[PDB]
Amino acid sequence: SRLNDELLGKVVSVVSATERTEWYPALVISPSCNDDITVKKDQCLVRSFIDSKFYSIARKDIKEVDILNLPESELSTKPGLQKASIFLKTRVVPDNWKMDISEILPEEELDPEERDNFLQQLYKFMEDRGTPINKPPVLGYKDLNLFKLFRLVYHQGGCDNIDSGAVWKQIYMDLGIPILNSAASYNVKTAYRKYLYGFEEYCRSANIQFRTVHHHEPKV
Repeated sequence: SRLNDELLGKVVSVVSATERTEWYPALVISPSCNDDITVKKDQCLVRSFIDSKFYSIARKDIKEVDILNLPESELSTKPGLQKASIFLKTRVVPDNWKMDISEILPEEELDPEERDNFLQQLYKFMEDRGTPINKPPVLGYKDLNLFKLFRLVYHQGGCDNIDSGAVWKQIYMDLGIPILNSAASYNVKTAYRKYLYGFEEYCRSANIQFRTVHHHEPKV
């Protein structure tokens, strides 16, 4: 856990639990993204590039703190390791960390592709963590625009930087919900904590960023 902090966001090589000679590539992420797994000292929370699942691992199972300089023969028959190498170099999130946009189910979003990317990653993350999104989330008796909420909270400094119910009330208004009662502030805070806070912690510690939220590519 101080070990977790030292290795945060690294793509690492993990000894397999079922075969002491095999290994798998994994991404070190914040324990704050998963409430259902506990992480002690000299343990790390990782997400597997093989099965997309989360595991708490001890220092003895960290074969390498990186996947650098591996031989071409190693990658030739290891699609998980190819995907992990792409993640390290260019931050392309693997397909198996994404849910199909159809299994989840653009006029206002400036980057509707990035919005879909965001949603596919959030839904797969939520499933793999064990808090899957079964019903379309709702806020103010209307489907919740998850990407927009994420953006609004980011521009306020992230969930943990929000110190006022009045900030949350204005986020609720900035979502375009037309009727505000006295519970609006508490309702959007609670909805954020339920659907997005874990994903915020995960993406930040994973070094995953979205266009039109974290950065801008005007000439793309």
